[PDB]
Amino acid sequence: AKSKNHTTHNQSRKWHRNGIKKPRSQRYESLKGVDPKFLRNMRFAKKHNKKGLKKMQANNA
RNA sequence: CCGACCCGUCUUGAAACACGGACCAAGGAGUCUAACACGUGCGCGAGUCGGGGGCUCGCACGAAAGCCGCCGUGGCGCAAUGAAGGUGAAGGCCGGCGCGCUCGCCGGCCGAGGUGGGAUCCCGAGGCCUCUCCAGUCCGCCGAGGGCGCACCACCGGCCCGUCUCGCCCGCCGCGCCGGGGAGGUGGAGCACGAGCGCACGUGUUAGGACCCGAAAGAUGGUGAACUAUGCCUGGGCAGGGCGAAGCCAGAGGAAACUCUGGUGGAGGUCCGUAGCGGUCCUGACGUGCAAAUCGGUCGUCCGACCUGGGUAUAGGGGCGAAAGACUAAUCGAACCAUCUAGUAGCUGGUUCCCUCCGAAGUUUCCCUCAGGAUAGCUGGCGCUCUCGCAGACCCGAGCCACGCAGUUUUAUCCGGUAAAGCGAAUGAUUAGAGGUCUUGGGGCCGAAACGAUCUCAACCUAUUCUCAAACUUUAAAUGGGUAAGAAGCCCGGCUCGCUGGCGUGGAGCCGGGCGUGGAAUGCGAGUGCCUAGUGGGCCACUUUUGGUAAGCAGAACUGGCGCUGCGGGAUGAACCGAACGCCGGGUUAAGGCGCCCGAUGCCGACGCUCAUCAGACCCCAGAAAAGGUGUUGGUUGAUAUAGACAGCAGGACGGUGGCCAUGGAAGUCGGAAUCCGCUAAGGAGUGUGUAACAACUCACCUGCCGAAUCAACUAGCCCUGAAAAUGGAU
RNA sequence: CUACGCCGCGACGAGUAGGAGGGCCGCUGCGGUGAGCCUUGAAGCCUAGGGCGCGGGCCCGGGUGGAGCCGCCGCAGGUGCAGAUCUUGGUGGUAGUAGCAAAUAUUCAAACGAGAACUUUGAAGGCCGAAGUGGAGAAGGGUUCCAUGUGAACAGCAGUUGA
RNA sequence: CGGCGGGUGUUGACGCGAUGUGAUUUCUGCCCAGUGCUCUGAAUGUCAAAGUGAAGAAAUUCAAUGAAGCGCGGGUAAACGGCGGGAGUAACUAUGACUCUCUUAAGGUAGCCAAAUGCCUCGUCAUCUAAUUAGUGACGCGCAUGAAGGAUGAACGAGAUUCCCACUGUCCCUACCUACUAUCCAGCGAAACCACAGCCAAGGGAACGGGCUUGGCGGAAUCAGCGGGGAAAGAAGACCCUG
RNA sequence: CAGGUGGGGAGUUUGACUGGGGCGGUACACCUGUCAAACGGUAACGCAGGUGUCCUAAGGCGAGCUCAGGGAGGACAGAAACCUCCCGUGGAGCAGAAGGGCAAAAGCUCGCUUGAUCUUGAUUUUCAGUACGAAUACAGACCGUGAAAGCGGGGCCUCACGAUCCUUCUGACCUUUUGGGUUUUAAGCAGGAGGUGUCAGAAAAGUUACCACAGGGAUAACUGGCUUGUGGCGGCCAAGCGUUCAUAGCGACGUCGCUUUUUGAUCCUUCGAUGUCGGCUCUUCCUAUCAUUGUGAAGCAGAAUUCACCAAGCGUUGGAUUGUUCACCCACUAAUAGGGAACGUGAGCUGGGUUUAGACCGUCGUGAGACAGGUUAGUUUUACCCUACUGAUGAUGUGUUGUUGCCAUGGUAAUCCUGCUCAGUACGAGAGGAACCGCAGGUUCAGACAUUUGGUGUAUGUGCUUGGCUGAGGAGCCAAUGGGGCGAAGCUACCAUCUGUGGGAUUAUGACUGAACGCCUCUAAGUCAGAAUCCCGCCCAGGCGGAACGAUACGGCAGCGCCGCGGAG
RNA sequence: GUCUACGGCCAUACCACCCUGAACGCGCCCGAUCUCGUCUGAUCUCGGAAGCUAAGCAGGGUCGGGCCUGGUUAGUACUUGGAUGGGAGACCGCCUGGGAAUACCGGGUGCUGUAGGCUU
Ligand SMILES: [Mg+2]
Ligand SMILES: [Mg+2]
Ligand SMILES: [Mg+2]
Ligand SMILES: [Mg+2]
Ligand SMILES: [Mg+2]
Ligand SMILES: [Mg+2]
Ligand SMILES: [Mg+2]
Ligand SMILES: [Mg+2]
Ligand SMILES: [Mg+2]
Ligand SMILES: [Mg+2]
Ligand SMILES: [Mg+2]
Ligand SMILES: [Mg+2]
Ligand SMILES: [Mg+2]
Ligand SMILES: [Mg+2]
Ligand SMILES: [Mg+2]
Ligand SMILES: [Mg+2]
Ligand SMILES: [Mg+2]
Ligand SMILES: [Mg+2]
Ligand SMILES: [Mg+2]
Ligand SMILES: [Mg+2]
Ligand SMILES: [Mg+2]
Ligand SMILES: [Mg+2]
Ligand SMILES: [Mg+2]
Ligand SMILES: [Mg+2]
Ligand SMILES: [Mg+2]
Ligand SMILES: [Mg+2]
Ligand SMILES: [Mg+2]
Ligand SMILES: [Mg+2]
Ligand SMILES: [Mg+2]
Ligand SMILES: [Mg+2]
Ligand SMILES: [Mg+2]
Ligand SMILES: [Mg+2]
Ligand SMILES: [Mg+2]
Ligand SMILES: [Mg+2]
Ligand SMILES: [Mg+2]
Ligand SMILES: [Mg+2]
Ligand SMILES: [Mg+2]
Ligand SMILES: [Mg+2]
Ligand SMILES: [Mg+2]
Ligand SMILES: [Mg+2]
Ligand SMILES: [Mg+2]
Ligand SMILES: [Mg+2]
Ligand SMILES: [Mg+2]
Ligand SMILES: [Mg+2]
Ligand SMILES: [Mg+2]
Ligand SMILES: [Mg+2]
Ligand SMILES: [Mg+2]
Ligand SMILES: [Mg+2]
Ligand SMILES: [Mg+2]
Ligand SMILES: [Mg+2]
Ligand SMILES: [Mg+2]
Ligand SMILES: [Mg+2]
Ligand SMILES: [Mg+2]
Ligand SMILES: [Mg+2]
Ligand SMILES: [Mg+2]
Ligand SMILES: [Mg+2]
Ligand SMILES: [Mg+2]
Ligand SMILES: [Mg+2]
Ligand SMILES: [Mg+2]
Ligand SMILES: [Mg+2]
Ligand SMILES: [Mg+2]
Ligand SMILES: [Mg+2]
Ligand SMILES: [Mg+2]
Ligand SMILES: [Mg+2]
Ligand SMILES: [Mg+2]
Ligand SMILES: [Mg+2]
Ligand SMILES: [Mg+2]
Ligand SMILES: [Mg+2]
Ligand SMILES: [Mg+2]
Ligand SMILES: [Mg+2]
Ligand SMILES: [Mg+2]
Ligand SMILES: [Mg+2]
Ligand SMILES: [Mg+2]
Ligand SMILES: [Mg+2]
Ligand SMILES: [Mg+2]
Ligand SMILES: [Mg+2]
Ligand SMILES: [Mg+2]
Ligand SMILES: [Mg+2]
Ligand SMILES: [Mg+2]
Ligand SMILES: [Mg+2]
Ligand SMILES: [Mg+2]
Ligand SMILES: [Mg+2]
Ligand SMILES: [Mg+2]
Ligand SMILES: [Mg+2]
Ligand SMILES: [Mg+2]
Ligand SMILES: [Mg+2]
Ligand SMILES: [Mg+2]
Ligand SMILES: [Mg+2]
Ligand SMILES: [Mg+2]
Ligand SMILES: [Mg+2]
Ligand SMILES: [Mg+2]
Repeated sequence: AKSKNHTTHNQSRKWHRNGIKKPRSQRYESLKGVDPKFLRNMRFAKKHNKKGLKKMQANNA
């Protein structure tokens, strides 16, 4: 009739059998969720980043 | 000799007083079809596939195999997106004019962009050679650095379809409520130089009998009234007695009315009681029977609603019922037969060869969910992407030493409100005095009179005081949780922006360049994908912990274990202690032991404690408390004593005063208070016994004998009392 | 050096539910193959016989048997049993046991016969006691009726008797 | 199922059909609010299809009209059923003849009772006995009696109960006898049941062992009994829960 | 065809959790504090509570103020009316439960308003990292307020809520409406609403004792096990009672235990079944002893009684009522003690009760039906197996066989009362009133026995007798023992009769001597007495235990014993 | 050495009382025509400059309260890990590491940024 209601016994062992892996950190974290206004200006900056290539190459030279 | 409980099964737990199993032989349970998904093998490959048809002596095989190609119709793939109308996946650079106006017409190129990683490949300064050198003949190896970068991953851009917001243009045989564009967000199972198709095999899920066996039921169509129930037809049957209804006859008594008496008669759902029919009690017999309802005795009725044969009628959700849900062929709260039907089952039982490797869960969320599923977790299988190097034919390295990871520490840096602590800190609770001056405190001895007064109790205030808190708190641990400890870092410049803006401002992005002592310890090779079974009843122990008197109770946290696990020890034992396991030999241990059972103390083991007429004897653990002991052993504190202890024996133990008041006597001793002095060595105006009260004993106080240590109160070891249960018995 | 082979070094080995691999483990049938085996003896069965393998299992000897069978490479299954109050068949212990006890009752002699408690005849003693244990029918049975013969089985002992 | 089909019905209210109660005797009280049943529509509320009218191009929409039924209103309790409270009130208290009220409608009349109906209860009182949770009689604010069923009343009953006489082996308290068994023999010859089996104490253990541990111990093969055990057999518990 | 009626009939349903289920409750969807063990998470029908709403302002801005309370003043005015000053860290208020938060605030009073509006995404919370709900940060419009910075897309924060399908409304000069076109209609796209509270969301009343099936010891009713609140029985302290005096006998306030003979709590075993109350019968065990034996104490003069010790050997009864266990009464008694053994005991019985099916009453229910309410009637099966036990043969071994024996071991048995005498004695003022020895008998029990008395009697012994039968007499028989009187033997009855037993060590206890502790002391060493107990005797059986003794195989080849170390094996 | 305006940290800064304040400043102060608000020019707003440090403010003082920081409390309480340690239990001791809080007793009583003044 009545049964055990809840337990976390053995759960920690189950969690550590395959290890509790941290999230896979890597370069270039995603841009989703960032402020839309700042994001659209960043897109504009990237689009127009091509112009001034001659100036950048002359300065580098 | 040692070890050894009976297997299977469900179960937290089986040798179980849990179920199945007397024995043996043969049979006996995950199959086939279809549809999916993924993996693997094969062929072809932007294709692929003839499976349906046809052609080929119509045929032993051959119902096969071979071929078709204007039989590829068609299926699947090659294009997506939208409800739909419909629409429908190529960018980059280099130039001139419009204003190179976030840009329109073209040119000329290349043909899916870029960043960071990236196996492999390429170049490579410099090194390696011999009998030797100044000077080159040719190829092999190592090699710092640099380059092109597969697949794949992360990110940023771009393209297609839907849908919003904004805004300016363009096109025309239809100038329109027409058509087409652009920018910025956002929705898509998309594009971004295809990977599919067919066949085979495996695994998983599913629909089908669906691993095998199993309901109570439901439906369709039939067979039964030979038993019984009831109606009808036509037959048969029921000793002997008792009571004595109406009708009738006679006699008697009566003034009459009429009454009485004796016969006769033979009624009755009448009585006793055969046969018949039934079936009360013995709760008799029997109870694997004579019998799937019988037998013995005892019983009910026995002229009637009586018993009975045969013939008939009523048939299943129907009949029939003097009614019990009774009876309807040993079947009735819905007969029997066949079929649908191998009905369904979240439930029970079973489920067939060996070895090897890996190896669980009883938890999360949802469910008319609680004996079940889905889901995540735990498992297995298949891989794939990388890292370290592999070394020298034998021999022989010639600061600096892998991508990365972690149930760990260290170094910094945060987080917390438990334990503890606190209440002369807040909020609640709570004890006691003290000191104060006001009051709707009671009031308060003589004060109405100005309580002339000021004594007391309250409340209040002040400074203290005792005790507390899971749902209080100033303070505040231990254990714990997060982050960081570099090349994705640090530092220099430069470019872009429509965001931001006093500003060469801020911020973000991008492009070059330089920095390597690789910036704690320790250990370890990592990353990533697909498919996936079983499980989803748990239980136990230390510690924390809630409810409960408690529980071998119920409920949580942490870790470990049992389940799933054998072995050594605990005599015995799922969980305790040690330790985890291939088959063996030698050595040594753990926990635990070493009188004998029974391996080992058969040591000239050490020091003590302890006697029990219920001794004691080892984690869990299998039994005990308060309170006692002049049993004994230690210890603590105090006290006395050669100015003579303690104990024994022997002396004294006096006056006021028979002290005050209680009285009926209380003289030291029933009592209420007081609590002295003189003689002293000592004497209490009294320790108890005692008396009516006295008296008499005796103490507390001194003295004599005795000559050396003694007394008291505690304390904690072992032992004893406390300590009573049922078959005879358990270190 | 059967490269699906051979060799070397190091570490490791518990296991239910469950997953996977290997099987020169086993059964049946099909395509190949063994110039396979076999009446000078196949399958099957039995065996204090000899062995191999961790094991599933297998080979060989002896006996019996009397006509078919197996190895290897592939293929395909109605392919492996201790259980299911399993299905069918057979067999034990129980066990020479329970039992052959309702309705009073048999005895003597003889015959037949291998054989007599049970048959038949005779003599006794009893019972049913006319609402019968008597004599005849209906339903139902279907040859049980009646003679002769047999002594297998049946008549829960026997039988010379019998439905 | 169906036919103007069929049963009652070869019938006709002294008859068929449907109910309740249950001979005789004696009574059968109050309640029509509820639920039923039934009766008249009295304007009258609601109320389908069809039909009618309007709008519309039509589909369609709207409106009017209003069958039965329900609703409204009467009757009905030998229809189902129900028959409680509260306030005041008599010259001892106490009760309430009397007067009012509330829920609905009426408040349990006549009778009967610790009854086969009463919990408390083994009620209280009388009787019966030495002793009575029994019996009878009586009382009655009766948990929760009661009138087509109440209260009686002869006869009857394989109905339930109590007492008395007689009678007895029911008992004190058992014994003996008979028949058939059982028993033994000749013949014949099953079945149930069966993991293996079968001596105990304690321990631990699924918390009551035949097996295990520690002890006690253990001597072929059997016969007649016996009913302590085998948590004996018989049946997949019928109680309880779940599905 | 339409409407009404329609359990006459059909089909179906009649939640879940749950210290069994039902009744109760909601721990079923949520929120606060605690539990919770200082990150987060964490359970029980854990604790204290709350929720299914309310608000055009209680939403949004801005401005200005300060709240609760207290002190001191002021006509009525007082503890509370209003006015003024001062103190006032919030001790108030913020809609509600609680917690957090808040002072020129988030509170109060005003002014203006509608950001409680139109949109796309992201994120947090529960989480599977699904949804809903709620929430956070942005972005794009359109606004409100303020001088402005700013703030606002509901409420200071933590809760206040809801899928598919369907319906309804709103929006796009939107899409489709099937050969084309127009118009109604319908379908669609996007967003609100109508709701599932069992709150991830079926459309749902009972009863069954006439019942059924698949199961469950996952789960109750009876045993057992853990526990011991409750029940029962004890202990410690001693305020008091006891004329006096705590403790002869008691024991308040407290406090420590034991028992499993009560009742609970739990749910470990059993649901392919462990027969469930009581009585009857019978055995054994416990002691917490009612009586009896031996004792100690007293508020013990005697008698009677009370308390305690060793102690379970022995006994603990006959009846009325009731099914009863209990209970109560009558009567006897030495006493009429309490318990266990699967609440001992159903293949031992009985079946009164509970607890099937029939039936009546009362109450409940519309009804079927229900009722730890009453009443009545209601099938009690099997042993032949194994062991246990009771008896009965046997078996091992001594060469065979017999007689006579011993005793290991096991069992074990006696009990209680009355009368006389002691003795009208001790004691006592008196009334009353014992005991030891001895004697005579009983009760219960045991073991026998049959002379006597009684019972039986099928000696089928002998008379009598009924009905029938053999022709009658005589003699008999049949009637399941025809009936009846008397009856031998045998068996048998407290229904007759006989018999029933000694010692030892000791317990409790009282003592001796005697230290410890120059005293005392039953104790420490050493001694004594001492009992229904214990052991043995007497009595019953006689070991896989012995002893002594006897006889030990032919009238025929036939066996055996002793002697020999005699031999060969 | 100070002040003013705006501040940062937010008591070492707060609170109670007393003393001192030169120069600027900050204030008190005067008034209501305008701006603007009131029951009230008290507040708010505005226009001023006779007087004053009386107050605010600043500095100082108090065996001051508080606050801040040390000591003591105390290696105490508590606690990680361990034992076949003790005890009938309740609980306690030890090993291994960590380690508080009152009461009581000391010291301290704002630091500072920007901009602008005064102080011989
Ligand atoms: Mg569970
Ligand atoms: Mg099972
Ligand atoms: Mg279980
Ligand atoms: Mg088992
Ligand atoms: Mg058991
Ligand atoms: Mg079972
Ligand atoms: Mg069986
Ligand atoms: Mg079987
Ligand atoms: Mg072909
Ligand atoms: Mg085509
Ligand atoms: Mg790349
Ligand atoms: Mg992208
Ligand atoms: Mg799948
Ligand atoms: Mg099947
Ligand atoms: Mg159905
Ligand atoms: Mg018939
Ligand atoms: Mg008659
Ligand atoms: Mg009669
Ligand atoms: Mg019977
Ligand atoms: Mg019935
Ligand atoms: Mg079936
Ligand atoms: Mg649901
Ligand atoms: Mg199960
Ligand atoms: Mg907390
Ligand atoms: Mg605390
Ligand atoms: Mg406090
Ligand atoms: Mg638990
Ligand atoms: Mg398991
Ligand atoms: Mg494991
Ligand atoms: Mg193990
Ligand atoms: Mg062991
Ligand atoms: Mg042990
Ligand atoms: Mg070894
Ligand atoms: Mg040992
Ligand atoms: Mg040894
Ligand atoms: Mg003791
Ligand atoms: Mg293994
Ligand atoms: Mg098969
Ligand atoms: Mg087989
Ligand atoms: Mg078999
Ligand atoms: Mg026999
Ligand atoms: Mg017999
Ligand atoms: Mg006769
Ligand atoms: Mg005849
Ligand atoms: Mg014949
Ligand atoms: Mg025969
Ligand atoms: Mg009638
Ligand atoms: Mg009408
Ligand atoms: Mg009327
Ligand atoms: Mg009345
Ligand atoms: Mg009554
Ligand atoms: Mg009665
Ligand atoms: Mg009686
Ligand atoms: Mg009466
Ligand atoms: Mg009436
Ligand atoms: Mg035993
Ligand atoms: Mg079952
Ligand atoms: Mg069943
Ligand atoms: Mg129905
Ligand atoms: Mg924690
Ligand atoms: Mg926490
Ligand atoms: Mg404000
Ligand atoms: Mg906005
Ligand atoms: Mg739900
Ligand atoms: Mg259980
Ligand atoms: Mg108690
Ligand atoms: Mg007194
Ligand atoms: Mg449990
Ligand atoms: Mg049974
Ligand atoms: Mg069983
Ligand atoms: Mg039994
Ligand atoms: Mg005793
Ligand atoms: Mg019993
Ligand atoms: Mg029995
Ligand atoms: Mg029985
Ligand atoms: Mg009965
Ligand atoms: Mg009944
Ligand atoms: Mg009867
Ligand atoms: Mg026999
Ligand atoms: Mg003896
Ligand atoms: Mg005796
Ligand atoms: Mg005669
Ligand atoms: Mg004669
Ligand atoms: Mg005759
Ligand atoms: Mg006769
Ligand atoms: Mg006689
Ligand atoms: Mg006698
Ligand atoms: Mg003594
Ligand atoms: Mg002596
Ligand atoms: Mg100070
Ligand atoms: Mg420590």
